[PDB]
Amino acid sequence: AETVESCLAKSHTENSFTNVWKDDKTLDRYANYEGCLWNATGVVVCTGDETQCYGTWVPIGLAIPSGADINNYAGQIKSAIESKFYDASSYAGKTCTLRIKLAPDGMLLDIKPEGGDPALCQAALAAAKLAKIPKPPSQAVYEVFKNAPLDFKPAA
Repeated sequence: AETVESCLAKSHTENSFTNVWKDDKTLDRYANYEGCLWNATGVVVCTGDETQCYGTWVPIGLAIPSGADINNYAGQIKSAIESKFYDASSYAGKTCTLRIKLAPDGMLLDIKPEGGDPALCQAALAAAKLAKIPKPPSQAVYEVFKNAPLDFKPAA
């Protein structure tokens, strides 16, 4: 078994988890993996149903009591948008949740804030509008992300 203190020492990981749940207050997204509790940070890209999310995952203590093509394209959307958020640490401590509109093209049709800090939400919109999102690898994967939820939760 892990201790709370061994968990907090694990390395951050870039990946997606399934069985994700949200805190509709903090707007935090969490997951249990290998006996630790993880929180999704940076830019976070979820499937339309918000069960599977790709983010920069950070451990915050002990756990609380297609397939590869989906995980891969979510990673590509995250990198395309987060690489344009040049001054993320200026919003450390803030969150914004947004929703996108994607074309089969990979073109960003639209993006809209849905909640969180107003100055971070405006910076997130500007970063997303600069992004060059690759084309989806398949119509099936496009349908999965064509209306995806996106969070920004920047680090210190």
